[PDB]
Amino acid sequence: GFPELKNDTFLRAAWGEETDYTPVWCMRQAGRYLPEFRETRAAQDFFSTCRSPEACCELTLQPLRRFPLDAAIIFSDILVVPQALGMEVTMVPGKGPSFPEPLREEQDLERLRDPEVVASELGYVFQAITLTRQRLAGRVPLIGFADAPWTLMTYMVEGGGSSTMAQAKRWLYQRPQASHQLLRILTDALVPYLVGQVVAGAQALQLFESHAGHLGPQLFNKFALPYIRDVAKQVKARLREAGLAPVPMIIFAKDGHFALEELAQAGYEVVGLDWTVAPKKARECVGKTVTLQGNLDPCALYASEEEIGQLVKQMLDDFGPHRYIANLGHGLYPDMDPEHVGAFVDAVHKHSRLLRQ
Amino acid sequence: GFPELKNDTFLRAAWGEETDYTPVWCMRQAGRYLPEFRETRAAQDFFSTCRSPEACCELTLQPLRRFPLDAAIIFSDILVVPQALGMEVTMVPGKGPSFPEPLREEQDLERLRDPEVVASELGYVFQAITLTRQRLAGRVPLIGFADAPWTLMTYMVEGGGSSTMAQAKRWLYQRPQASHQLLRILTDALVPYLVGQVVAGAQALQLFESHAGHLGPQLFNKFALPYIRDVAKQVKARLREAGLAPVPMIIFAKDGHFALEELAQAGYEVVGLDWTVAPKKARECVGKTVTLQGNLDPCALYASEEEIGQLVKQMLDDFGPHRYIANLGHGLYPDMDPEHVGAFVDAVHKHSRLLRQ
Repeated sequence: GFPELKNDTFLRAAWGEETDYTPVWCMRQAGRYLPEFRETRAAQDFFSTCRSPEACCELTLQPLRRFPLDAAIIFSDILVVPQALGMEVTMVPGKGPSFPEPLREEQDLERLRDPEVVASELGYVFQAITLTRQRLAGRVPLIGFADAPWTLMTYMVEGGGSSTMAQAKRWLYQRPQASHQLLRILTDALVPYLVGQVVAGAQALQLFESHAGHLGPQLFNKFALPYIRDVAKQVKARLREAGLAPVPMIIFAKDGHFALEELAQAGYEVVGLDWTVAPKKARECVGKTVTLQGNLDPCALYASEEEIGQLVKQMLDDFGPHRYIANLGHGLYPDMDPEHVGAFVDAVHKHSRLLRQ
Repeated sequence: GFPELKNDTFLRAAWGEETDYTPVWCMRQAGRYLPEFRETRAAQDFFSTCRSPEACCELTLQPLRRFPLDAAIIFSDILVVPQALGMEVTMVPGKGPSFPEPLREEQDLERLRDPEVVASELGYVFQAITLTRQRLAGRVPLIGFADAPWTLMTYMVEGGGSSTMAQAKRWLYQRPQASHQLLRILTDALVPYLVGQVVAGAQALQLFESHAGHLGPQLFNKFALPYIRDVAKQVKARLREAGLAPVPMIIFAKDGHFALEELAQAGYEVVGLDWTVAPKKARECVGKTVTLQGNLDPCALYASEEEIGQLVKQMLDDFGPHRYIANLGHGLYPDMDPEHVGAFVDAVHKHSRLLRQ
């Protein structure tokens, strides 16, 4: 009972269909680079301007008012799942995302909630999604998301960010059993959460495995890949059993060049790429079945609008007009110029049509 | 006029020759993971326990007293080159390596010294090298080192570490000319520095391009690769003109999977790999000419000595007995067990002989 979708270019490309042009969207399009974002976010603390459906809906809609993006992604904050599981967050302006009491011992797993009750704890996210879907009025598709089990585990064990994930990786090597237990708890919480996002109106889903690069092939296949596979399988199955139409799913493993081949067979329609992987090589690695979501170096946007058009043109030529969704190689940075984000969007649209005509 | 080398297994493998076993050494073998390292380092501040030849020689020799490593690498601190160029460092216990006044504007380049005078400013490093070469008494070869131009530039512009190198990368996109100027200054300082290390007794050289991964293929080929090539070319030429025998050179580009092919043709005998690149794929990328220095996940050392032996065995089987030097995928971490470092070293020696016998 939602408005009928008008522009579905993003969904068609996601399923691997040919389109009149290449659809484009930016990770963190609703981000600090936009002045209006900081103002709206300054209403209250992080987990308050997030817990308000109208607030999250507004943040989601903001970039679309500036740029003709081909998709919207629900605005939401990282640590919502770990939080819903029972962990306390202390979001400060300096550090950012943080758990004052991280999981360090196996016994620490006992304070976590049964993953089966997480969905009911995240009802505010579902409300924001429905509201955003209603307010979008079918302009473009709405993407729901969550972080992958391993990446969520790194936040829970590290307590925040890290350049090595040494504490989390120590868990993998020293506490393999406890690690698998935690990764399973995280998977059982993500499935109902992601399913709930689709039920609330999400028309696509992206799983962010942001800290994939810290693991090598072996650890990744052992602790990250199995759960990345389980999420897609279980989400699709539950959607079908509920009478709903599965949505296209995207797996993004930042710095996961070494896993591109496994990921193309992990049950996801789209495989997101970071900017370090050359488009053509990525095409080789993934094959010819899956859709590639595509990697401009976010920092490339620091260059002039003219230089951006040329870098975008070259990026499009490498990817080819088939099975491709333009995007950056990572989220937008806080100090980037909104005008340059517009140039990126306009360049993808202009050149993708030329690459066809 | 130095002692004749007894164990040259490391040098022979570096040149691509067959050896009775696989030589092994660890980046940061002289590091905080060793109690004796912290004590010696606690004599004075960072740039004082470094500026003392006997102190640096001692730090270099410490790991060799514990483990039968096949090479020693001179102990030295990152920021020595930028420092010798005229930048002030404020090494604190919490943050670590830091420049309170980073380069931000093009005009900031004027306060730098002529790269031609840097070698004379780094004489203390040369003295420590000669002293260490004398004290080693030809046990194993002595490796000299420096950081690559781009990586040194990131420290100078960022002022320290960063997860994105956004300020440094902004220089590449917004100030391409100034960036090339800085990268050239850094190259003209590194060549005489590295040449000086060989003149002082270094029997091999490793260039660390630690922040390679932040760049994608395009930026890397534009701002990092040219200078990585210039360093090896110029160092070899100057050594020859001086009547000295060139030493084997190693290029290590952490997170530089995308550049393995270019690097194997950059004029270096050895190409170091991080732990995210599968050995076999690295072999494909680099070819059959160059030697590969090999990548165990440093965190793997958190596993039991038994698990370490097995991971080492598998690593050796993938690399193959030819053109290979065992090592970790990155430097050792401060909280690692010295006993586990010994297990790694012993495992490489044991299995490499079995892989041959």
